[PDB]
Amino acid sequence: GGTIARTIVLQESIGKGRFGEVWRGKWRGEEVAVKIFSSREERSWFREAEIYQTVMLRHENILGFIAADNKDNGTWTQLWLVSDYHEHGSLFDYLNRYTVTVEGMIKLALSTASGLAHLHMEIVGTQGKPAIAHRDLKSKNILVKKNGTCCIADLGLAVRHDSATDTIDIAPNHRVGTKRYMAPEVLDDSINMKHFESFKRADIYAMGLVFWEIARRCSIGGIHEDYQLPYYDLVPSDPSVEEMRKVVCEQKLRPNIPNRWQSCEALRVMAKIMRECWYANGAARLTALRIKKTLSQLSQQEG
Ligand SMILES: COc1cc(Nc2cc(Oc3cc(C)c(C)nc3-c3ccccn3)ccn2)cc(OC)c1OC
Repeated sequence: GGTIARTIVLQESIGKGRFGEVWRGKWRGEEVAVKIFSSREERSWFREAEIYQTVMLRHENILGFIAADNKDNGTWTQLWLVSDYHEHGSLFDYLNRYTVTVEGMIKLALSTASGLAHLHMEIVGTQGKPAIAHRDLKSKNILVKKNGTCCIADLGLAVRHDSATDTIDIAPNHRVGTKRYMAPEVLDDSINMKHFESFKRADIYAMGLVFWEIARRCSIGGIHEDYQLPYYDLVPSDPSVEEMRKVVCEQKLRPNIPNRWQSCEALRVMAKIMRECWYANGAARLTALRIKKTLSQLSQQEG
């Protein structure tokens, strides 16, 4: 019989994502994470399975994928994905619970950037890894490991690019992700989806917002900000595309950068990265690799 789902015991409900539902389970004397889909959610199950099985995808800052499988209880079939389990949960949860040191901030930011750089980067060869854009990067889709570093998850909306033929593997729809984190060009539909760089640039804008969430929680001399989502001060809790568009495209506002961040070199560098992720024109934004290089340079200097 099968070696995966058949041999796993579910222990704890984690919650519902975009599709399916997450659980903590036990496999071969080890805790694992399981995402369970119904039969009518096969398209979303297969697609996430497909992205995670991409050659050369594994990276310390991407969720470690174990397997896709199904399980029959005798009445209905469940479609399963199985991965590493991370006890701390999402970066959103982590930042609500805790403040971080300067070192902690740099580890969380650098690990996020490194994960995104890996997704984004095409690797040549027989084991040819295409460039991959996430399309729904947010603090709730980044997990925090026990070592205080991040890994990116929720790859079901991702798109993959073949540079030789300049083709994307699926036909992309507009505005598929979380409205709050959508780039200006996504919000106003001006994004050119026949230009794969556009998807990478939209991811970068979203990472900038995530960086802002982290920096708020960096505590120096006991001084820090409360946890907030980006645009907490300007839109409703579950904002529409029009509400986001009015703030981000028309009024041209971005999350507020405190002046107390000027007083610290680490926060000064992070603040600069955010601004350079937040330009309305995606072509002006930093790349994930450049951000990784900068934070790696900063990480060396700090400790
Ligand atoms: C204890 O509270 C939380 C724990 C975790 N841990 C966790 C969750 C995971 O979920 C996934 C599992 C699988 C197999 C796949 C394909 N994806 C995910 C996933 C994770 C995040 C976003 C989207 N998909 C994987 C590893 N560790 C997570 C929590 O929230 C996300 C917790 O708080 C509810």
